[PDB]
Amino acid sequence: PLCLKINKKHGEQTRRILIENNLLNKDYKITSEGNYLYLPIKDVDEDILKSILNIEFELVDKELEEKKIIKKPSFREIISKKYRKEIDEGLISLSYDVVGDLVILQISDEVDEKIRKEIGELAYKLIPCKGVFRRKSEVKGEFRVRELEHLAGENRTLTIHKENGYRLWVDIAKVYFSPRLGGERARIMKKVSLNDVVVDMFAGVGPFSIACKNAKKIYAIDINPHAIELLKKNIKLNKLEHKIIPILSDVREVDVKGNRVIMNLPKFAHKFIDKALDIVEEGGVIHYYTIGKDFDKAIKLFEKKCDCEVLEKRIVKSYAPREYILALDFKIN
RNA sequence: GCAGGGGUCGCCAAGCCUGGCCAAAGGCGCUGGGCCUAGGACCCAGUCCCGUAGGGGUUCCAGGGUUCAAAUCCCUGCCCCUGC
Ligand SMILES: C[S@@+](CC[C@H](N)C(=O)[O-])C[C@H]1O[C@@H](n2cnc3c(N)ncnc32)[C@H](O)[C@@H]1O
Ligand SMILES: [Mg+2]
Ligand SMILES: [Mg+2]
Ligand SMILES: [Mg+2]
Ligand SMILES: [Mg+2]
Ligand SMILES: [Mg+2]
Repeated sequence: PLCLKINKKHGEQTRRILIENNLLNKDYKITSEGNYLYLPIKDVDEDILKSILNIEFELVDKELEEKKIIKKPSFREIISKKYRKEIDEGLISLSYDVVGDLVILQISDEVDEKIRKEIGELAYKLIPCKGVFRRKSEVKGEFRVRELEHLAGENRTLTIHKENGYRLWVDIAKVYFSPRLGGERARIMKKVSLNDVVVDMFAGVGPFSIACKNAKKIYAIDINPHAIELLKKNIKLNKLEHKIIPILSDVREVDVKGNRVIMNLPKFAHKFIDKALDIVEEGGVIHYYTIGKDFDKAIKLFEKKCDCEVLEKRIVKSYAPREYILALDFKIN
């Protein structure tokens, strides 16, 4: 539409200025005819333009040059405006998880299924994925899985996830995985000492183990057959066939010792402090996870257990208003 | 290497065809602040570097080069996973 014909010699320098005074119309693209450039501009006058532009220019009334070029908004952008109220009532969430090429939203079932489908639709439209789900139930069961409800894109739950350089087969509907724990996996990764024997008591599809590939031997344990199938595919996928030993079993009845022991089962980890201390060697170290309103009982209930030494204590994430997931590493003597 | 793919601001991942509101979307992580509950959460803000800002300085694996203008186009040094 309202263009500003200028010589290309001053294109960039002109665009810059026009952008600072916020005049460059952002709906159309800068076309070009010869030694000139047409720069879509918002309605202003010749003199105020002459003031901010140290050069010659015509306000040619060129043709639209096409039609508006919309800036694809962000899922968050649109969803924020359209539903601030229930986002504020806790029915729709702006945060979401993405595992491989699958996204998992959070929408309360109090919200209508038609809306949930439309929102799952925006997500598919506006977010780089192949499929969209939402959390159907909470994390429950001994396998620690959750119900999902497909909403858009492919109805698939198998995908490959990347974090810290490695890749992982994950079926978000048959096992427990949190893309959110990648940083946690990263710390511990810079601790494995190539001659360490690691015990992953609740290995899942194996992300913690794989993050400990430096060590000598790794023992990935898990009672969930579905988890073990994947764990195995990931060992091969990561060419770690001879460092990680998958073990379909209840950790309780497994005889292994190790200097590095991981207990990622924050809900019922306390029910296993014993079996760990067992597996862990004299000088060994046990990475323990749990929940609580604070670190108290976490350390209090480990004291009356052994010659421990709180190597490092931190907060992973709020579990609910107040309750937190904590990670303590213990030095055994 | 004859259907040929890839390295983007901690980890992921948009953009690249078609150069121009790109310091570069989102998610996660990290920081601060709310939230007695969506329970392995959720809301607000920040997150390349300097500033209170306006703005400035440096980035898209590393050079060179084309362009008024390059993460986007062109020969090219190192590295990596699918391959009538
Ligand atoms: C929290 S998940 C591991 C998640 C993984 N660290 C992640 O976030 O990517 C817990 C795993 O522990 C397993 N598990 C629970 N109890 C177990 C037991 N008694 N013996 C062996 N495995 C068990 C479950 O089957 C489940 O796969
Ligand atoms: Mg509430
Ligand atoms: Mg807080
Ligand atoms: Mg544009
Ligand atoms: Mg640029
Ligand atoms: Mg600042």
